[PDB]
Amino acid sequence: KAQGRTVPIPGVKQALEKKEGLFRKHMMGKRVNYAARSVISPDPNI
Amino acid sequence: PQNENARAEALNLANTDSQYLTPTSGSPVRGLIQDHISAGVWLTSKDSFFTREQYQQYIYGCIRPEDGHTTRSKIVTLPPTIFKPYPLWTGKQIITTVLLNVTPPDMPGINLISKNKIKNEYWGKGSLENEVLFKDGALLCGILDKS
Amino acid sequence: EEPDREKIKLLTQATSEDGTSASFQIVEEDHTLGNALRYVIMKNPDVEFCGYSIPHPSENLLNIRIQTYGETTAVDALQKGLKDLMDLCDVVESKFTEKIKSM
Amino acid sequence: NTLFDDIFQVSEVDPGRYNKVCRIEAASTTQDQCKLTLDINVELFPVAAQDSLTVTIASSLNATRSWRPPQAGDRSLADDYDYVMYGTAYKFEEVSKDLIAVYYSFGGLLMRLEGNYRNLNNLKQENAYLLIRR
Repeated sequence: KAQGRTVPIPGVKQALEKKEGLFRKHMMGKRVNYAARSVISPDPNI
Repeated sequence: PQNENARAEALNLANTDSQYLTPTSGSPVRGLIQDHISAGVWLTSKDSFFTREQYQQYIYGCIRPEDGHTTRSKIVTLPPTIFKPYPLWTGKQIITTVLLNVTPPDMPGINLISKNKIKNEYWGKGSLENEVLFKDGALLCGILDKS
Repeated sequence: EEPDREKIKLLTQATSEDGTSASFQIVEEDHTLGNALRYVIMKNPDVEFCGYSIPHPSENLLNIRIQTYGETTAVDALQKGLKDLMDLCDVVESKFTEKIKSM
Repeated sequence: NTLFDDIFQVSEVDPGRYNKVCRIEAASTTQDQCKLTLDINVELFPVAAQDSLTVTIASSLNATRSWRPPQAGDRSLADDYDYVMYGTAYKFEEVSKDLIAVYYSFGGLLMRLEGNYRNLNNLKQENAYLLIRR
């Protein structure tokens, strides 16, 4: 909603809707503590 | 999860065992996939016989009372299907013994008349090996497939 | 002198009230001793049920279940099994030495 | 005590892609309407075509707690016969007037006896011993 300056600096509306948005990227979904990731391997003995 | 309420939920609601049937069609999404299916067709075959030493080994090999697999605190064993000349156990008897030690003693055995993927023609003349028969928790007829 | 307590362990969670049935857990052992020991224990006329089970390949454990009839505990059946396997090995070692000389 | 006893003539011995089991088709030498279909472990007790087998059904051997391996000085009904099997009766079928056919299972090894008079003695018991001679 601002005039073109000879990519502009994002406004507070842009901050809440950067990509998916603050609500989708940091409220509905979040990075968590006490969690791990690894490639799975098969095992019939467990 | 870092608290007991979250623990109870992951052990009683979202736990694997409570997800045997999918809510999409109410059909199973849990079962054995390849080696186990081929192993079962061979183990439950009429030709598969086992000595006392072999039979008891296969039982303890999969059922460990110390890991809480039993319901009787002592591994119960069926008598052999062949008494004379040599004492021999059938392959189907191992399946009967596994159920006899994992199902509650207070409840009676399972009664089911199911079918197989393998037609009777493959097992020779006059075989009923397609008809899966369970009478009082005892596999008396038919092999066990992916089915 | 100090005896090792971590090797053979009696799984009290599976032991019969008294005294015939018990499950034993041995560390740093597998099929090598396992199948040989259950074979010898099964030759005992008092042993009702016997088998061996390895919980998982990654963990260094060996489980051996001994269920006997009366007048003999599972501990005695295990002690007889070990005593007989030692004597069995002596027979193998004696016969091999004799055939080396016989050559 | 005994529930059934007869001498049968073997008409067929079919393996059917089995290396140790065979489906035996037999007929009674005494009764005309009597027929037999039985699976036996041919590896231990071999059966040939045109053979005389003394098939006998017993309730037990002359209260037991459990099966024990043989130990010196043990006497049994099995000592009189060659091949002995333990199994259960799972189905009772009636074929026309007076004729009745029973279905037995010795752990997958199935048996189908057809007769008429045995309706009283042969009952669906979770314990039935099958003993064969010659």
